[PDB]
Amino acid sequence: YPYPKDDAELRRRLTPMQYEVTQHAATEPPFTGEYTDTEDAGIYHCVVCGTALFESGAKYHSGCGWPSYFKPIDGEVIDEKMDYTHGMTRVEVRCNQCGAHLGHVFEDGPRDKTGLRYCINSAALNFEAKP
Amino acid sequence: YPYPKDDAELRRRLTPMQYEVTQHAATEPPFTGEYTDTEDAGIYHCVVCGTALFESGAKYHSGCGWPSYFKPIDGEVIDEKMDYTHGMTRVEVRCNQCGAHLGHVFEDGPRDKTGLRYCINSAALNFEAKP
Ligand SMILES: [Zn+2]
Ligand SMILES: [Zn+2]
Repeated sequence: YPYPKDDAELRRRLTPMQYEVTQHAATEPPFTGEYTDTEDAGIYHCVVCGTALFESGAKYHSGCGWPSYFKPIDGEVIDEKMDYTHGMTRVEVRCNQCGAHLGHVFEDGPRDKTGLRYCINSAALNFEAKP
Repeated sequence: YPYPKDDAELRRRLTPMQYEVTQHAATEPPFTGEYTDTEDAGIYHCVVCGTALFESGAKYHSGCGWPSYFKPIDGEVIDEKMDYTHGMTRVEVRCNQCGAHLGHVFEDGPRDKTGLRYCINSAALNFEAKP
């Protein structure tokens, strides 16, 4: 990952939730994240490295309990990796710039669009409003 | 449970984490809770109903990532229920007065005491200092 890892800096700058989610692949509980129901126009950036990851225009109502997007801003900003943790097989999504754990992607997204549900922890993101 | 249920009031008074943990059996991520490492003398109360649940004297450093106690204040204050969720069989611990989800109890606690680890979400509790 291009963005250099500096653990000391992250621990100083990130909240415990942000750090655990992004660095230890923790999962914020459903219906507790800041951006779960956000509908404002803008861009969701990696909380770690600031790379733009998701646009408000791709955010949709999934009812799953986390921010949910049907596509990232482009095919380059996300890295996918199989995840066999927690007695499940899933596809983890990471920031391709810095490697931050973001969430998971599922094949139960909008059938009228991409069919994909990018299920992202709020604590992995920071929102830049664009009114 | 005797303590009368008002979801609307809870939604207003509790933070989303406290609400989802106690009412929907969410689990705070490990290493994110406020009280995980707390050593101060005092009493941990149910965040929902205020019942005294655990004493600082029964709190110990388990290293598991959540507040851990080897016994509650007395046996009467906790209800236990088998929990078959999340692909595991565990013993849920609830507040006996209001039914709040608190956490789980495991049999890997200090053998020089109860041998039990009551593993409790910080977000289910509110600490009262008795210094
Ligand atoms: Zn990043
Ligand atoms: Zn209670």
